[PDB]
Formats: sequence, structure tokens, C-alpha cells
Amino acid sequence: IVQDEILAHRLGLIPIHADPRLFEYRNQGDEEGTEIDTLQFRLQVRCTRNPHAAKDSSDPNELYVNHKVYTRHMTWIPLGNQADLFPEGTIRPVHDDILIAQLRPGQEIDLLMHCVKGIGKDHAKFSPVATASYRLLPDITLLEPVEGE
Amino acid sequence: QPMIYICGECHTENEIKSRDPIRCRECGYRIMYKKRTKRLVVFDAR
Amino acid sequence: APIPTVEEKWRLLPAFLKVKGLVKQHIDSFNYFINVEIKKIMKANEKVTSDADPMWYLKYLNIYVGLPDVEESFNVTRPVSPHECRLRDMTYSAPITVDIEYTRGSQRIIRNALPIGRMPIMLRSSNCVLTGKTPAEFAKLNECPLDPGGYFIVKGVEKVILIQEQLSKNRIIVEADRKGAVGASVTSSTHEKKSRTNMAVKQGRFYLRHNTLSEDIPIVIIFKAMGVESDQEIVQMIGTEEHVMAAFGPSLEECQKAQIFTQMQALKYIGNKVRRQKTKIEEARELLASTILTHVPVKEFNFRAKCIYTAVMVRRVILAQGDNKVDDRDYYGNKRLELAGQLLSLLFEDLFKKFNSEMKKIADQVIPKQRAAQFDVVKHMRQDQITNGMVNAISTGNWSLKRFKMDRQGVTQVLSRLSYISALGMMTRISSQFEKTRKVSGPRSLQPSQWGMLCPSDTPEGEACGLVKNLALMTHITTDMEDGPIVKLASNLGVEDVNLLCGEELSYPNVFLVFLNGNILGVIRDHKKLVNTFRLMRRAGYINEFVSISTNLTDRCVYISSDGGRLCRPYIIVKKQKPAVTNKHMEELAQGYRNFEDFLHESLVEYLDVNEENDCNIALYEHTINKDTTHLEIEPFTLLGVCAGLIPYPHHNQSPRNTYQCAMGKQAMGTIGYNQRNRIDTLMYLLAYPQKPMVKTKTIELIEFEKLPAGQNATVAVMSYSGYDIEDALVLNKASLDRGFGRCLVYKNAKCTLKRYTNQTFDKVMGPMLDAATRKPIWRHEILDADGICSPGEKVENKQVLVNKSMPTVTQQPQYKDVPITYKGATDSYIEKVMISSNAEDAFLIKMLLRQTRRPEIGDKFSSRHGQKGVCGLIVPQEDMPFCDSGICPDIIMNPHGFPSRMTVGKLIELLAGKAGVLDGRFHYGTAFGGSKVKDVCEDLVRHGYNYLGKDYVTSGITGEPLEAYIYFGPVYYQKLKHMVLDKMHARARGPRAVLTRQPTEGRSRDGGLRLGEMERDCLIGYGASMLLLERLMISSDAFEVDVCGQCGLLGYSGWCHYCKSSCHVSSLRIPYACKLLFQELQSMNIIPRLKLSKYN
Amino acid sequence: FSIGIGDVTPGQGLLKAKYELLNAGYKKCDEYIEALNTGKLQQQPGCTAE
Amino acid sequence: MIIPVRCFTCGKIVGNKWEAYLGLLQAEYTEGDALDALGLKRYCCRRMLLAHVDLIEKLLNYAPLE
Amino acid sequence: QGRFRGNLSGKRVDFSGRTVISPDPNLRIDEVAVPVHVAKILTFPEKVNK
RNA sequence: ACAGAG
Ligand SMILES: [Zn+2]
Ligand SMILES: [Zn+2]
Ligand SMILES: [Zn+2]
Repeated sequence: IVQDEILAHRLGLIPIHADPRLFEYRNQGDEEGTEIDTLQFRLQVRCTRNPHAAKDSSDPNELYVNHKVYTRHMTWIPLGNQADLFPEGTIRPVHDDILIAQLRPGQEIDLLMHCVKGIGKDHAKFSPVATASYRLLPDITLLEPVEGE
Repeated sequence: QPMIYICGECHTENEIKSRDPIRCRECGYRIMYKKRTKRLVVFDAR
Repeated sequence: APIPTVEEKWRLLPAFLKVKGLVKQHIDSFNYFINVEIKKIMKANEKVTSDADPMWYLKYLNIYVGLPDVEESFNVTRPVSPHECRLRDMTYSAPITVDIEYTRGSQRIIRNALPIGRMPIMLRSSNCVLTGKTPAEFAKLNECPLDPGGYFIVKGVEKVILIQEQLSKNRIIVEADRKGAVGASVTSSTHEKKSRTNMAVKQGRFYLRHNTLSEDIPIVIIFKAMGVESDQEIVQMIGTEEHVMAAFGPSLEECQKAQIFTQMQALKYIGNKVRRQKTKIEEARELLASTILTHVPVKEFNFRAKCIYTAVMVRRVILAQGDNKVDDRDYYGNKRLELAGQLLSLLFEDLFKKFNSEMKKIADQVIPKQRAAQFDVVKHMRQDQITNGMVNAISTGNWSLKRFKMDRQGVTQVLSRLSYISALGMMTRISSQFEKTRKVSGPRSLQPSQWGMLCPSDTPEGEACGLVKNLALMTHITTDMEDGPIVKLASNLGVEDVNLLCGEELSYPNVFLVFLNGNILGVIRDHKKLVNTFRLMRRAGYINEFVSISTNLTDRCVYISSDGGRLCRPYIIVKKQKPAVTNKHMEELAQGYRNFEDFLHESLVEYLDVNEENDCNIALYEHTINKDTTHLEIEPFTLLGVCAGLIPYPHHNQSPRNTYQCAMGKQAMGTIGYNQRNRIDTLMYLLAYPQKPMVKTKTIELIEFEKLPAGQNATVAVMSYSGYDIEDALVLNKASLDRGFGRCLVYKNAKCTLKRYTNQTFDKVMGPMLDAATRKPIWRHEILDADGICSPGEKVENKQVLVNKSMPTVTQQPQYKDVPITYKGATDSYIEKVMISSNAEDAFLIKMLLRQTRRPEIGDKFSSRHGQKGVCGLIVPQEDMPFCDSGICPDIIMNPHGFPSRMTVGKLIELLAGKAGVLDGRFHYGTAFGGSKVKDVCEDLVRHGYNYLGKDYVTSGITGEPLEAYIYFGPVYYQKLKHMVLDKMHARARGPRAVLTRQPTEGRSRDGGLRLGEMERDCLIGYGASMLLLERLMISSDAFEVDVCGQCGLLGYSGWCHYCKSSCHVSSLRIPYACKLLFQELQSMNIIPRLKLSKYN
Repeated sequence: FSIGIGDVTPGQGLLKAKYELLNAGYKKCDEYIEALNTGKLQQQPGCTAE
Repeated sequence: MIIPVRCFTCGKIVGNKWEAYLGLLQAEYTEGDALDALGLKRYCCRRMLLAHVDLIEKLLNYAPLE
Repeated sequence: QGRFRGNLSGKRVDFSGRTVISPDPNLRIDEVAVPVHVAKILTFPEKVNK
């Protein structure tokens, strides 16, 4: 029921744990992607019913399985020789619990993501920080003695 | 190879081929929805 | 000393919304129609009788409505949900079944269920499938639990019979004429005949005018026609004051000039003035007994009770000419509202009478002539007289009934599904009586009679300002009562009959009349005991609780209005400075021991009326009560309607701002309902991530707005930034729009039908036309699946086909031509679903549902929920924003120059209340005339470390150095409006032209082009630009050349003047085409525009 | 350059003057009501008593 | 329709805190305690969970299912 | 909607455009920013010379 | 024919 554009947008904002000093920029065009300048994840979730279900049948956690697509169902697919440049567990989405879609039995999601390298000025899904800011340091001073009550 | 349509109420495959009045084979519901395409489509994550 | 206060007094309003008000008005009128009025119309038309060949009759016995059905192809019948009737483009009706009794020689043959017609069943009425269901059973019908209902479904679209606003019938309007004279008139309307009578004083003597008389006859001759022959009794019935007799004298002096002294003479005088449709006497006596003042009844040609009424009219004219107390039409004691049931009653009565007349015509054709075998009329009950009448009168919007001379237009509108408020706001609209004839400025104002009955601010802005209105939150519209016990009670309370006295008792100082809907019930002394005893009999449960009573002490009348279609409002009774509702009663209501009807029965809450709250004295709050107060207002935020109940702190704003929000709040992008995905509409706008408001009115909780909202919480600094925010423009944030703020969806529609004709041939869809060179379909057929229909999930570019249709051109083998449905549009679109269904006539219906995601840009109109509407002007990055000490940099910078000349303080308090309510997890109420105060939200900011007035220390983002003034941060609930720039950009270089006038077409969909108006011609002349005015209005529209004969001045062709039969005087002239169109429309009119040309030096 | 609810709030210098001015105006209007209803009102030239 | 992944104003990842927010309202918290136990300091992150309506749980009830 | 008010004194023209407006002070007081989608459609006949 | 918008 989540649309395709909204699903692509929600997958656009999930942060990736890959170090961006090792990759390079994808050139203008170059729609395939090579070993140097991209990654590739694969989400595939099929939602069915539960073969054992109680007579009350109230909560969706008992009646169904894989009805909440989290970001832990993202599975990395290497390209070229990237299987040795990164050990098993350093290329993954970060927060392990981000809800993407939500399913009902008979509905299926399969897709193929292509991570690349980009600056934050282009789009706000490349910003490395939640928020970065500063303030000056205060110096409250007491001009006269404040005593008692 | 045949055109399989999805029924609206009972969600079952029907395969309407001959020139017939449109009706589900299993229920009496008379509205079909086409299935999704099998060709891939590309979206930008913006 | 303070009067003690009941604090839970508000809880009567959620008890009131269980039963009455808030589209339950439409439901209680449609159920009233299909449960009593369809029996009462059938009762008065129970028998048809053939003229020739008697002892033959068709007798109707009982009528029904029943459950909704569909009639499919192979005669199988099944019930149906309203959403299946939405998708397949069919009506949602139920068959009218009637049992009869007719004669075929054998004198008694009866039936049980003869289907004669199909009644469109309104949603959530008594015969709909949706009533009495649980919210988990609306899921199996594809219907929302919050969809209000009250609308019809006719041929696929949703149509609403709107509330009309009409003046009250059977009432003496004393008004001024155009020339300054004061007369009276009463539109004597009953169920059978409507007609207006007048009273003109054109010479100082009284005349009566009517649409039947060819001349206005004086009133004393009418009195002498109605059985009172003495002049003394006439002057008694008029009045016994000195100036009244002085004003009436020159009418007796006119009557004695003619020889009219006798009743038969007066009737012979009237009969010589009747426009013709025993003549002289009887066509005047039947006239005065059936048409003039036709609501005042004459029993057996006894004209006493009509003489008293017309003398009351003449006396009111005489008294109103002295002091100019004309009655205003705009007082809402005189307005009546007509719901959907009272229009469908008139429509079905006219259709049923035309059905009986057509059946009597068929009966008189086939009884005297054909055959001794007795026919039955069951073989002539054609169903398509009633069904198509109902569906065509609902779907088109006109109710042209010839019997009642009703010629209304524009009653039904398409129910707007822009947001949730737009569907609920349309079900409370009241169209007005005048309907935009001229700039009246008299009923377009806000009269004080609309207190609590209609909404102050909720009106459209433009040509219909004040002529389209909206009901309040706590109102109710009455229906027609049984009229039984009111007369039987009034006859036992001191009302003398009017027949037992002369006219002199009417002019006494201590004698008041009593009326019941226009008829005089007699006179009475001691009217206060009558009014108080009648109100006690209304409170004690004997008289029905909507029967109002009033007292016009100037005109000396005690009105009683049992009629239907007038506005009521509940109140709390106050007896000797204490409210009748205690804290114990509201605790008993909250625990569930009682309901609102128990408040009605125990004389605690009584319904008032606009005529009845002219007598009473009402206090707003409990500390306004003094000794002369009879009622207490329940809730003063019920003064505001439904669409103004979204505004927070709406009493701090200026009054046009609430009106502009009542206009913008029906256009905000949001969510329609819970079935917004299984729904295929012509146009549907959704928002991606909606959020419920942070500062909310109690009206929002009462209509369940925050279960499906329209808008998003924007963090808003109020400062001047970058100079692109000068007049109402607002600067967004590039890193907030990328994260999902303001993201919207646009769904459209594309339907295609495939019909089978009368000749046994059919439309058909071919497959995708392959290219043999590359074994792929061509680019214009790229997205087609093998069934010729576009498939869900693929992108649709411009001018690619969706349905590859082919129809026969029959105008032996079929000759097909291609007629495809092609996607026209500026940008690309996706497909979500393709629907396929069929009707019973072997027609196939295909509906697609397209989809576009639009991201906000320069040109998209946002709103503010206070009337501070504005387009976007600049989208800056997150780095160029100003920022706080905590790192919050705002999304929408707003210009502070909107606030002084518009005086919206409600936005300045919504911001502060939302900021103080997000820091500790509350929703601070912005309820009208109350809500969370300023002193309680200033103390929740200081507890969490912020400033007590919202103003925050801001380090800037361009320079890095702090700003001098403090900037005012907080969340404001901004809603996105439907006016986007991608659907308003338009540009025509040259394209398709019209056929008659060779100049470009009308609108954006036709690639139309813009218009040099009649006023922009007046501006190019002021500059003196002559060749620019020539280039715009001749060269770039319709430049053209004509063969002008210089000899005679006519127009030739190809150098050949067919008039002169010569070719030596033709010439070519630079002319516009709409002038050459003019020079040949006029030669057909025999107005010949003979030109004379000269050389062009 | 910003605006706020503290830019339109009345201080203590206004909430004492407003009360006295409202009381003076209400008492003078009550005196003119009482002088119209129960006797002599010094009528302005060219108008009625109301 | 569903909880957004990032807060709109700053950019903190909010869209994994929703199932924990309802779970901390199962255990009888006030909302000001749950938003502090999830770690939301600034108020722009607090309005993402505090003002969110869960329409997908009730739009999926009308979705087609076997 | 007659000839003399609808098709003669004022008539529908081409080479025109209608779009929502929005402020911009970085232009001069005698300039206007035409979008690219309108500037590709609205053309001008430029006669060729030396 | 109706609703909008400025
Ligand atoms: Zn089925
Ligand atoms: Zn000639
Ligand atoms: Zn945040």
C-alpha cells in the first residue's frame, strides 16, 4: 500500500555504514556502476500467514509474519572484489530498526538499491550529521553582592 | 501467456479469455483489477 | 457573591451530536419522506378511473421502498454496497413496490409487489446498507466510518441536495412599494395552489390585486361580496380609532359612487373583472371561496373567517402608514429551510401523477376498441417513467415541475472530496433565495437574527458573499407536526371563537389575536397566562417540543408555529436565578444513567426558536444571570460552525481572517477517509506524512478531524530574511523539503467505455502493434500489455496510449478506425491500478488510476490556519538558515509585516501554545471563547529553559555572528493548498483555432491562449500605442484578406464579383476575420454593409 | 527583525488607565441614559431626543 | 501515512522510535516521560512522535488480502 | 458574448502566457523572469540580415 | 449549467 515513490524516498534516507573515503564519485551517466564507485543492497520481503493461530486472533504480531519491513531485511550484494575489502558486517544500514513499509498477507516487496557518494549540498540525505551547531560561552557576572533571600 | 485478472472482493485469479460478461468464477463480484507488470521500473530516491 | 458554576455543562453537546444536527438533518428528512410522505402522496392519488367504460378501476393500497438492488445481465438480483456503485458508474437505488387491486371483469384481482420505479437511497438513511454497522464491517463494503452521508449516488457521481432558504408562507408581509406607498401581501400557499394577493393604497383608498382579476377592485366591494353588507360592520372590522376611520373613509366614498350596496351586485361587479380561463355571480363566488386568500378556509360558503383576516390586513396597512414599521425580509423568524425530503416529495408527486395520467391514457385507448378479452394494466406498468425521472432530476440539478410552477436550478452540486472538511462543510450549506440577481447589499449583511443558528464567518469570498451560508454546530431543523392537540389545547385556555363577536373587539386595547400558521384561532384576554400555560404544557410532554410560541405586543398577536423547516437551538432553563441543570445531572449523564431526551422531558433543556427568543432573555455565562433571565446558553463556541472550528484562538483574530481560513480550510491537502486507496475519483489530492494539530479546538475533537488530518507542523521563525518574502511570500528550507515536508500525491483518472450498438457489432481493443524490425512495440504503444490495456506499475510519458480502442464506422465486413485513449499531460505519471467492470447492456467500463508525486517549489501556495496565506518565494539550504543555541533552524521563515495591518494575534498565541505544549507532551486547546491562556503557557517555557515569550537568541547562518533582535520560534500548523504552479503554467504560441471565429480557443485544456479584454484595449489607447494595438488585435489573432469590389461595395471571390458579373473592380483589403464574419451575418439580415475603398496613400 | 506576543502585551501602565477611562465613560453614558429616560436632556440643535 | 524516517527540521533519525513509543505508552507513561526516555531533546524531534497519526494501520484493513 | 464585445473589441490572442508569480529583487525594476518552459514555446520572428 | 481562484 506504500507507493513506489514513497518507498524510494524512505529508502533514500536510511543511512549506510560504508566509509565514504574509499569510494569515488559516479561519473555523468554511468548507469551500471562498477566496483569502485557504488554499493548494492537487496530488499526482499514476502508476507504470509501464520500456520498456527489462536482462536481469539487479535494482534497482528501473532497472525502474520514479516508484516513489518524493518531495515534489518536489507542484505548487501557485493560487486567485483568488494567481498574481501570489507569484512562481513561493515556494510549494512546503521540503525537496524527503521520501519520502512508495513504489509498484509499476499503483498510482496522486492527491489534493488544503489548507494553512491554525494555531498550534502545536493540533497539532504547525504548530510553526515543530525545537526551540527555552536554557541558562544556565557559569562554571567554579578555587579553587586546578592545576599540573603 | 493468458491474461490473468484479480477479483476485487475475494482476491482470486480468473483468466478471462472468451468474450463474456465480467464475473468472478468463484464469487458473484463483477469487478476485476489487472495485475502488476513484470518489467522493471527505475525510481530516483529523492 | 459569585453564582455557583456547573463546569461539566459542555457535555450536553456530545450527547446532542448522537441524535440531532450534523448531517443527521438530511437523514431525518429522507427517512421522513420514505416513511410517511410516500404513503401520504399515494393516499391522495389512490384511484384512477377511465372516462369511457365505467365499473373499471385501479386502486393503490400500500407502497414500499425496500433494500438496494442491482439488475444484472442474466436476471440475477443481489444487494450492493455504495462503493461498487461508485466504481461501476451506476446509480444506487431500490425498487418501489406497490400492491394494487384491479378489475378484468372478475372484479377483485390483486397483486403483492409490483415494481413501478426505483428510489435513489441516500447514504446512512434507514434503507442504506451502511446503517447500524460496526467499524470492522465497513471494511467489507469499502466505506469509511467517518464518511458522513447525506449524499446520493447517481450514475457514479456523488450529488448533494442542498438546503434551500425560503420565506415563510401564509404570513402578512407589510412592506413599502417602489413609489413610497405601504401595502401588504400574503403568499397564500398550500399543498394544492400557490398565489399572491395584494393590498394597494395608490390613491389613499384601498385596492386588492390578484393574478386572476384584470383590474384591481376596491376592498369594500369585496367585503360586500363576502356577505357583510353594512358599512358599519366593515368599519368595525377595520378599526374604531379616529384616524383609522379618517383613513378608511375615502374607500367607502368610492364604493357608494358605484351602486354596489348588495352582495349580488358586488359579485356581478367582480365577475365583470375576471379574466376568463354560470359566469358572473358564480365565477366570482367560487373565486373568493377558492383562490383569493386560499389558505383561510371557507367551510360551506361562510365568509366570516376570511373577512376578519382581510380586515386585519387593512388595519395593519393603516397602522404602518403612520409610523414606517415595515417588516424586513431578513429576520430569520420569517425564513424557512427546505431539506432533501421536501423537494423529493414534490418531485415524486409530480412523477406519480404523470404516471397515472399516462396509464389512464393507455387505458382509454385500449378499453373501447379492441377486444372482449379484458386486458390487465400490469402489461403497461413501464418502470422507466419514475426511475429516469428521479435520476434525471437529481443528476442534472433542475426540478422543473409544471404543476407547482417551480422552476429552480442549481440545487444539486457534486460533493467535493478535496479534504475531509470540504465534504463535511458541504453538507451544512444553505443556498439563499435571491441567488445573485443584483448587488443587493441588504440580505448579504449579517443580521443579528443568526445568533447560534448560522455561522458568522463561514461564507464564500467573492460573488456569493453572504448568499451561501453554513449551519452552526448545535442547530436543528424541525419537521411538520401532526397539528392535532394544539387546537384542542388552545380552545380550552380562554380563546373565544372569532365568529361570536363583531369587529369592534379587535380594536380593544386588552384583546389579542392568536394565530396558528396564518389562520386566526380567535381572540383572548390575559395573554400571559396563555403563553405560560402553553409553555408548561410543552415542557410537561403533552405538546410536541418544537411547537414555538411568541407575542408581538405592537401588532397584538400571539403566534403559534407548528410548521416544519424552521431553525431551533437547545438552551438551559433558568428559574429564579438558578440553572435547572446541576452537577448531579451532568454526573448522571457522564455515568450513563440518562440521555438528552431525559433532559428534554424533565423541564431542564428546552428548544427555542428565532421567533421565541425574541421574548426570552438569555445569559451567556452563569455570572451574567440577573432576575429577568429565562434561559442559559450551553456553549458559546457553538456560535461558530464546522469550518471555523479548526481555527485556534479565533476570537483574537480580525473577522475577515476567519473568513479567509473558512475558504482555505476547504482546500487544504489531506486525507479523504480510510478508503482513500480503493477509491477511483476524477481528482484526488493526498499528503504524504500528515500530522494532527498541536493547538486544537474542541470542535476538532467533536468531528474527529485529528483522526485524519490535513496539514503538517512547521517550525517557524518570524523574521525578515533574504528579501524574497515581501508581500505574503514565505521562505522554505531545502533540507526539510528533501526530508518529506510538504510532500503530496496527485491522483487522476482516465475512463474508457466499450459499447455494443443496435447493429450487432461491438467496439474492440487490439493488441500492441509490434515493430517487425526490432520485435518490440513502437514508442507510442510501449506500455501496453497484451490485452490492449496499459499495465499497472509503468511510467506514462506524453502521448503514449492507455487503451488501444477501435470503433466501427457504420455511420459487409467491419471497417475499423483507431480511436485510442491517450495520456495528455505536462509531466510523467505512473499507474496504480486498472479497474475492469461491465454493466448489463454488454458495455465494458475500464478505469485507470494515475499517480504523480509533487515536491514543493517556487510557486506552491501554502496556508497558515489564520488567513495568512502565501506562495513560496525562495528555497534556501539548511546552512543559510538562522539557528538557535540548540541547533534548531526553522523550516518556514515568515515575514512579520503581515501582522500589524491584519491583527492576527491568534497566530502569535498558537505559536507560543504549541511551543509550550511540545516540550511536555500536551495539546493546548485553542477552543473559541476560552482555551489555554497566555499565563499558563508562559510558565511552561521557563520551566524547560526557554524564554517566557518565545523569543530566542539567534546566531545567524551566513555571517556566523548573532542577530541583534531576538527571533520568535515555535511550531505553527501550516496546511498545503491545492493551487500548485505545475497545473497553472500555460503557454500558447500558435495552435488549434475555433471553427466559427478563426481565433484561438477558450481554456488551458484546449491550448487556448489569453484574452485582450475590453479594458486592456482601454489601456493601450492611453499609451497611444497604435501599431501595438494593431499587432495584438488584428495580426496575432485573425488576419485575413477579402475580395472587395470597389464599384458597388460588396464582397467578391477569387477576383470574380458575381453581383456585377465583371472582374475589373475587385481588390484586396487587410481585414480582421470577425469583421468578415460580421459583414455576412448582416447581409443575411438585409442590412447591407456597402464599403467604398480608395487607394492607400 | 521579529515580532512576538511580547510586542503587543499591555504593561502595568495601561491596565490601570484603561479601567479608569472605561469607568468614566460608562458612568457618563449611564448619566445621559438616565437624563434621557426620566426628564430633561439638553437637546442638540437639528435632531430629535434620541 | 506512516512514521517519517527523519525529523524535518534538524535530521535526527526518528522513524525507529515509534514502536518503542507505543510500547512505552503500553506501560502507562505520560508522553513527556516517553519522549525523554527515547532521547528526544529538541522539540522539533518531539513533534514527530507527539503529533503523528498512524493511518497505515487502518488503511491496511481495507487493503486486499487472501 | 456577442460580436461587438466578444470577438471585435476584445479577442483571444496567441503568443501569450499565464503563470503564478513570486517575488525576486535581484532583477532590475524593468525586468521579468520568464521560465524556460514558456520561453521555449513563445517565439519571435527574427528576420535575417547582415 | 455549477463550484473555485485572483
Ligand atoms: Zn470473487
Ligand atoms: Zn461588383
Ligand atoms: Zn528534529
